[PDB]
Amino acid sequence: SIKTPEDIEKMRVAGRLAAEVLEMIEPYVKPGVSTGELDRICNDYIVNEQHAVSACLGYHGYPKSVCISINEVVCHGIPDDAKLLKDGDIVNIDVTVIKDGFHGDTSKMFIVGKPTIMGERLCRITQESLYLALRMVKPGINLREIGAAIQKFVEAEGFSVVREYCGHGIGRGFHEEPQVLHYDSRETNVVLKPGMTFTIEPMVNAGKKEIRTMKDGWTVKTKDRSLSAQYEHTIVVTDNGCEILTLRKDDTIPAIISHDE
Ligand SMILES: CCc1ccsc1-c1ccc(O)c(O)c1
Ligand SMILES: [Mn+2]
Ligand SMILES: [Mn+2]
Repeated sequence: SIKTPEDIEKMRVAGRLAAEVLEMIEPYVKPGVSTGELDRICNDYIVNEQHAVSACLGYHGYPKSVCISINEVVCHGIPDDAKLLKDGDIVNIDVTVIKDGFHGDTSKMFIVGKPTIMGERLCRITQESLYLALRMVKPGINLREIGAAIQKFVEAEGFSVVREYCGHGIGRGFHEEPQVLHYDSRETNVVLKPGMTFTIEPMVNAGKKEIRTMKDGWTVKTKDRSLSAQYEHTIVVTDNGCEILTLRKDDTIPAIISHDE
């Protein structure tokens, strides 16, 4: 629950490595590349260069090192050597690294080639829904307020939030308490405290919120075939706000968010 300064430092390291996988893979995300190849590149980098390990491989039996979800695929897309990226594709790459016992959990959207109207819009709105949630994190606030704020913002755009999946406490365990819902729920009642580490990872559907799992047991798609986007950051709650542990160079939000004067 409450991380020690030394545990937080390990989180900073693990968080940076996860972020750097996403920075590293960027130039490869182009038309013609396979999702299977992107997965190999990520894994080779995590293992051989970061001297770390993917938390995703073998987790609940997951066959790959990273999750790669395209378009109407909501989450848990399986990297496949035959799956080639096309122009106009929106693509999420979700990475979780373990280094020195601690987890770093992050994802971003890439748009392949020329962005379509919906693609640009959904990805922009999804990141912003994460950003506004990030700006709310500080001691004393309830997670319900944060969930409600994401949902309100997303829905005001005419989009929907996926219910089945949520952010989560993170540390030595991939998934720890608390659950971080991206919508208002009567069972959410968690007051944020300094030292808490968790993820915020809104999945946003252009259309309806309902999802469907494929016959592979893994691939989750929107039920109405609409586009779906996701961004994720791992954070630590500080005394006066939060620090984003998985911040990248392409992030347009500061690493340290303070509400003190
Ligand atoms: C793909 C690994 C996996 C299996 C069941 S849930 C899950 C997963 C994937 C990405 C995440 O960010 C996460 O918190 C969990
Ligand atoms: Mn993730
Ligand atoms: Mn996660």
